[PDB]
Amino acid sequence: KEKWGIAHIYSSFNNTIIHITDITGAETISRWSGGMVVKADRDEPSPYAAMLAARRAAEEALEKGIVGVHIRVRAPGGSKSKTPGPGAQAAIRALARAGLKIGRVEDVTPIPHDGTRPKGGRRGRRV
Amino acid sequence: IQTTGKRKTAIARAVIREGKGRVRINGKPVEIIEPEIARFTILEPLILAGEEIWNSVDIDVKVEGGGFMGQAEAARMAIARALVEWTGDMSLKEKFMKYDRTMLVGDPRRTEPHKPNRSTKGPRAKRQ
Amino acid sequence: DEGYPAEVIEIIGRTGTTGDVTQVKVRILEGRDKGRVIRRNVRGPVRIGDILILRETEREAREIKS
Amino acid sequence: AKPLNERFFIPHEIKVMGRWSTEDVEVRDPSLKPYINLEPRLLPHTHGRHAKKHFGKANVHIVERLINKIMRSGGSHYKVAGHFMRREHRSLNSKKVKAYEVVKEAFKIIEQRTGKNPIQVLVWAIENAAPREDTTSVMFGGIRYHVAVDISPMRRLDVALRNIALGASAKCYRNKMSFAEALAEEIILAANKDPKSYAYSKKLEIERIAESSR
Repeated sequence: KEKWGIAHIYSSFNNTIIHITDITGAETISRWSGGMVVKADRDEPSPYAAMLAARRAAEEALEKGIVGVHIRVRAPGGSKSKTPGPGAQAAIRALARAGLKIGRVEDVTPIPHDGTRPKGGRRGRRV
Repeated sequence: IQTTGKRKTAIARAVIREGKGRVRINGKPVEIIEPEIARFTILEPLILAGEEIWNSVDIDVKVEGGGFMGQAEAARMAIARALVEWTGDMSLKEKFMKYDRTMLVGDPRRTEPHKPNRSTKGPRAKRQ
Repeated sequence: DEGYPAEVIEIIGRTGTTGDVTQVKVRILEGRDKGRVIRRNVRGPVRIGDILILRETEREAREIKS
Repeated sequence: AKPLNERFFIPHEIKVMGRWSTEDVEVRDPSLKPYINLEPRLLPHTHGRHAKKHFGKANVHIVERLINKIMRSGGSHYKVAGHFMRREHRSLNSKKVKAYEVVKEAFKIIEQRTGKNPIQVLVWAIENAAPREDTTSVMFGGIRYHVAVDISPMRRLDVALRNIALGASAKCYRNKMSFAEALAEEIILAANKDPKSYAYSKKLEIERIAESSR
């Protein structure tokens, strides 16, 4: 029976994390951050770190009897940003290109109805 | 038959008549020209033309002005027009223009005048 | 050399910062995506129907925003 | 003058340079077929108006282009590994007869040492030394990023051929070993995808970096 897992692709503007879990999401299979594949902290969110780490986790999953994957895209959510980082698309393309049969590719950013006051103060992050 | 040829500053006057096949630049055999590149340039028109044209006509061309390469190209234009007028068949004209254009159109390009602000090094040259 | 040639069809427009990169549409002539049309960039002069060699078919350029 | 006259007469049956009629040559890469000019012509020089033509470069014979980018090979902003590669002793620029002679000699060297068509060896080297990806810094809102970009067949031809020329110059410059020997050695290395050549090495370098700019 064709084996389908869950690929949580978290993407902020500082890092991207690809975590592969069973169909219940209760058991870990492959979990590779941007930090695994680069040596400058600034480089963690770049799409190349993303696709390299994603392919690594993908081959690791394939080695462990995984064939199909449902993608779960995630922005930081909450009071933090909502647009996924630039590397999420690159990592999704990489997971496709690593020989994984892609199913549902949805967003799971937890959107609040009425959340806490965000950070940064009243006059904003005065860059 | 009379023909002329213009190229850069080397101008060629050519006369083609019936003969064994001897072809002469300034009354000198075409095979003993010291630069070889000029030899091929002068030779281009009669290779593709054929051997019967080569050995059916005597051609005398005199070229004055310019450089030796320019002299070769002017002789090329002159001999090309010479075979053109002597044979007067369309097919040779067609293959002449197919191999290249110059021998039926010439090269009307010249050297543009030099302009001040370091004219010596060229027209479009200037200082630092 | 795992490359994939593809045939240009249509030129989207000069792209990149300096316009020296040209955006075109290319049809993959061989590979896992045979016949697929992709927007791809070209450095150096290009025309319709040029055979351009790809290292990766998956990469794509964003639509030119005017 | 006997070799000179015999080489004058041998290409009487329409041969590029003196020998190596071009029918036997085969282009393996599909990209450069409609651009590499294989018309049989005795002398590789037309003095043509190709610069003023946007696409007139495809008409120029690959050997004429070879002599062309040979004559220009001297002096540059390219302080590659800190060297100024200038021709101070009778530079190649504008002396296309000397360059013509040097390509003739290197072609003879290729013929002898490889025992096959030197034009076909050059064809293989051109195929083997053309990169397939470059890098461009594209920005949105002043945030530049290096993006891999596909190279046109003609730009690939240009950059690869310039690279082999610069490899030949790097080899001969400031050495006893002549220019013809340098060019023959470089072209044979590039023919067999030898990394020792500048041409294939810098093809690899151009492929890389753009490799990481994805």
